[PDB]
Amino acid sequence: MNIFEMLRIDEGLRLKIYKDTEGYYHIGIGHLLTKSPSLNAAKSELDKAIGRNTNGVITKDEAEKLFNQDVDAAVRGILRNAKLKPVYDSLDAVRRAALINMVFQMGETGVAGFTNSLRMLQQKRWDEAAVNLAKSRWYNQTPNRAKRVITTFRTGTWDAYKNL
Ligand SMILES: [Cl-]
Ligand SMILES: [Cl-]
Ligand SMILES: [Cl-]
Ligand code: NA
Repeated sequence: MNIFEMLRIDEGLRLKIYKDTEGYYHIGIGHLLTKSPSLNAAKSELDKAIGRNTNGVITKDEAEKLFNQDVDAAVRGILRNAKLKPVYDSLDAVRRAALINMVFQMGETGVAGFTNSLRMLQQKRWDEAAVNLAKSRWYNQTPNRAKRVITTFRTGTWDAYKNL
């Protein structure tokens, strides 16, 4: 188990444009195309991202390319953020994956907003952080995924992703 396998479980794989739980156009392994309500806008973003006229469908190789790019971007976002980097640097490797997962889902800015949870993580107050993380729109909107990520922060193991 590693961050790529973890996010492939949480996001799935779809080779056609789809809407996520917020109703936004995505493709592949949780790649956000646009927040705009227009499917035409989303097709245009896709063709721009892939470099060809896709007509809304990509191959598995294309999905995995976007995914590699997106994981790299999430990591870079953490390291260039002054609120996230110190937390990341304090964490063990498994808990680092959990933080990358959150940034992949919500973005660098959204996670940097979890001020109190971040402080608790930096202090290694795992049970207190777990409770605080669950008091969120995030948890209420995507509770099964939030629970897996929170369990990962609580325990520092991959147990939530085992048996899946
Ligand atoms: Cl892109
Ligand atoms: Cl709390
Ligand atoms: Cl969920
Ligand atoms: Na994403």
